Amino acid sequence: KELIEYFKSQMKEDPDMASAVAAIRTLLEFLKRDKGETIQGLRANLTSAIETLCGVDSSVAVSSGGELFLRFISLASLEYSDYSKCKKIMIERGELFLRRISLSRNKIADLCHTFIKDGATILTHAYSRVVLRVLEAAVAAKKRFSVYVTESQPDLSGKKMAKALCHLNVPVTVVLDAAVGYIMEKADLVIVGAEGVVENGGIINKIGTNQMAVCAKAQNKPFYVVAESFKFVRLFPLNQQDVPDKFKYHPWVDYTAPSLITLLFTDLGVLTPSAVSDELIKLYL
Amino acid sequence: GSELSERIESFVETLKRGGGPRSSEEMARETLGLLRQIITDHRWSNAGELMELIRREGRRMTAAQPSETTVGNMVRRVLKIIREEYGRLHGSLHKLLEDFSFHYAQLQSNIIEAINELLVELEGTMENIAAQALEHIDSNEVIMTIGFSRTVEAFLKEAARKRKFHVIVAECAPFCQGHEMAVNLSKAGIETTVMTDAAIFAVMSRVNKVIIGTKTILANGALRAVTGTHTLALAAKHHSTPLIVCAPMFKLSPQFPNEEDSFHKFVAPEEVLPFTEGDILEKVSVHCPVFDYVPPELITLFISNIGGNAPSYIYRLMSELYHPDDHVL
Amino acid sequence: VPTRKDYGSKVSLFSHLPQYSRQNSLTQFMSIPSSVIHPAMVRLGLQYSQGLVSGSNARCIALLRALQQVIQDYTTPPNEELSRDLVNKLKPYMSFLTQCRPLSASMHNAIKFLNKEITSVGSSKREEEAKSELRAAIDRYVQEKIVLAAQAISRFAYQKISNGDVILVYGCSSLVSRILQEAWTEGRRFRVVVVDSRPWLEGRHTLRSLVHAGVPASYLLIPAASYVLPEVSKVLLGAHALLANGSVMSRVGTAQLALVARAHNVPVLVCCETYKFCERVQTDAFVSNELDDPDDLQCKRGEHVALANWQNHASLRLLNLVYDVTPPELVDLVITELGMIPCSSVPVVLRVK
Repeated sequence: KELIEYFKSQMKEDPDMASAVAAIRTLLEFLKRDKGETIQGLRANLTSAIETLCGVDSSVAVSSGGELFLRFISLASLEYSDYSKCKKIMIERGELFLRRISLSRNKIADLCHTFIKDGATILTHAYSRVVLRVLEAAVAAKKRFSVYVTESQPDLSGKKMAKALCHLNVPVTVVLDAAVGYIMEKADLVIVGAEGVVENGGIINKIGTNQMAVCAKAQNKPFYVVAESFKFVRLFPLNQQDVPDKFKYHPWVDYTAPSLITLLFTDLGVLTPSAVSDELIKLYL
Repeated sequence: GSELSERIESFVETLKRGGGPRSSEEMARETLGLLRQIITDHRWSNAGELMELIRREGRRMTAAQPSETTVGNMVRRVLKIIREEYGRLHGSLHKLLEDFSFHYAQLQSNIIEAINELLVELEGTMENIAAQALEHIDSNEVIMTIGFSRTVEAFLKEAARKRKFHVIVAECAPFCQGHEMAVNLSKAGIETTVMTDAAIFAVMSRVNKVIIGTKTILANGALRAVTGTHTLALAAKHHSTPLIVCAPMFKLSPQFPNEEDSFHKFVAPEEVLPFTEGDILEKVSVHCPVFDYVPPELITLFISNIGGNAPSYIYRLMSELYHPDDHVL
Repeated sequence: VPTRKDYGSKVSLFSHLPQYSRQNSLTQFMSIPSSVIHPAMVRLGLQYSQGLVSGSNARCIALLRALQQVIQDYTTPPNEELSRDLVNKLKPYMSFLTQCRPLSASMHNAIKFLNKEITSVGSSKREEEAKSELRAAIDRYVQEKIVLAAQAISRFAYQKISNGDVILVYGCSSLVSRILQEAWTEGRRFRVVVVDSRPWLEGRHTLRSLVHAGVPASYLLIPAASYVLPEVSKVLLGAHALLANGSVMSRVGTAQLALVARAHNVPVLVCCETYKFCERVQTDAFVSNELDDPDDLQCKRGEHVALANWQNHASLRLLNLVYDVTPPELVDLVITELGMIPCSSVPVVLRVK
């Protein structure tokens, strides 16, 4: 088809860009193709596309972006119940939404880079563009710090993060996945990216994040999390088993409770683990 | 007129040199009166010029004393009032899925009316907070406090007329201000006791409740209290005892623990180590922090003029009080 | 109507709460055709005192039906508006009901809503129309906040219950029983563990209801909860009220159960309606609680009662607590008709209503 190809094309011009933003761009672009003038036909065709896209890419971010797009179309449906000017106004609002989501990363970096002090040691788990941007803005602010990255045994992405950080002239250091407890005392704060924010405040991240959060809680170490707004998902896992199996697939993801998180840096502002629930309730997604 | 300028300069100088109004209520009242005066006798037509003028003056007042956040709170409150009144006369995730150059006529009068309403509410906050004393205090109860706070003093002495309890007061080492509070409480027959900070944990096994006052409330529900409150909260959390904070709405600042080192106010070491020690003062490094940081996780409840609430809802009060664009000021 | 006299010696820590006896009722000093108090309110107070209606929603439903009857039977006097007359006339009835038995949070919220609605009636509208509108508002409120809210909470909790689960319930709550019965009828295959406590022994109600429904159930007392939790997979609890600080006010044996559950690493869930969300705050059960009849502590063990005559000993006290409060740090999820929300989102829902 065209959905698969367009998704892969948007993923390929810029590797940097996340999967959910690319999926939202593909959905809005396919919205221009729509010929049916009935609302359930538009709804079902687009929902089919979002499920197929989610099948292609097993990630929580893609599903979150799809859920947000359907909720935004439902609001634009409660506009007038028209689907005559509704498609037009919806396209404009969607373009505005895309431009706004583009600046999310810069807003998160400019808001989170202030919590890093000169001479402090940072502890990161895996590669993430958001934490990389935060660190680049901190070093851009005439700051000096040391970073410890976990190798991320499932896929050697921690080494990629360390390479991209050492390229910015920062004394990075790679540690073993089993050494997260040995270097926890030599870290002043922990900053990691989140793949998806659950209803209560927890985060769905790489398999090696919950144990690090546990060690941080055991040593009173600030555990900060950086994530965008399009990663908010209406899930409520009670333990490591309540997480959907489609997101885990040696699992590739785990859930972290909000009691182990100190603060959250999102494009909407710096928030606590409980404010995200209020935001999700306000959206009624 | 230059009288406004003379008043602004005097206010900035008195805040930067030493402390001004002793009570926080008087500080907020003085700030609100100065803001109302700046609004009344000044050349402003549009909302943007007035807001920028207030922003520059408030920035100056805050730079004069950064630990005095009650003034930044009043400036931000006045800014929010101006924005709301301008939107009333001119016309998140759910939201996401502005010029101030129009010049009206009755904007100044209603701004002043709103400021007077805020003043009357500021005046009534003390009784509104003190009225909730019997809901948390019981007979033959033991209460522990630290320092000297008018809000906590009223909260405690308002329930002594109908309940009988034992109050423990821990003095502050740099400025022993708890003695005055203990004396004022004993003057009303509450069976008060005075002690040092070193015996906080040693005596915190027979305590049943803790009620304290703060200087400002941060955004994530943490406090900037006098030195010694962090240890009190730690002891409370170790013994799983509720820690109540009686603070009005004007003690709420829209900032998270972003900053570093300039959080606490450092005064001369004369209070900690006297000047008559000898030559060891050239080698010994003495530090005297007045305030400290108390995380939100160690707090249990916040008794305000609009009723008690949990720290996990203070963010909403922030969204309700201040505008996100006026956080930096 | 005279004061409801107390019974027995109260405890030193609960010396500010009333302590009554079920044998001595307050309807003894009243006229047989009740003149000052409405007959419906008299019967309701008698049922509350005798323990015939024991439950948060059963009490609220009975109170609302009695109020409907009173409004149907009440005619407004002349030279006065009805909007204030009905509130002033209902005040002593509420006083009498409180004298019979302390009111619950559900009853308080219902009375507040009814007073607001009565005050909202205009002075120009007629009497029959206003009475009909009040009766209809009462019925729609019951339908929306009790029956439809219970269906929405059961529909939301059905996804949390899975096959092979071991759910642990406590006390008697109609919402939990309905949730379990609907999950069992929808095809889920699990087993419930019923925990009970003295002296009410109301868990047997849910036990028999589940046996009648066909769900495999177990029964045991609360001191042995630490023995059955290792095999328990979920803990479903009912709540009578949710304070503004997120703390859960429910039956006395809930906070201890939640504490033991967290120690055994078992996720705890709470089911409550939005009309039971109280705006007040409390940190522990000492400053505000309810002391039931102390003679319920007496037990026939062996051939003699050790507490047969407890009042002879002036040093012996009998404490019979009813409600208790749980901190938000021991509650994992809260189920409501709005959706599954954490416990630290209780004020946000209070915001929207």
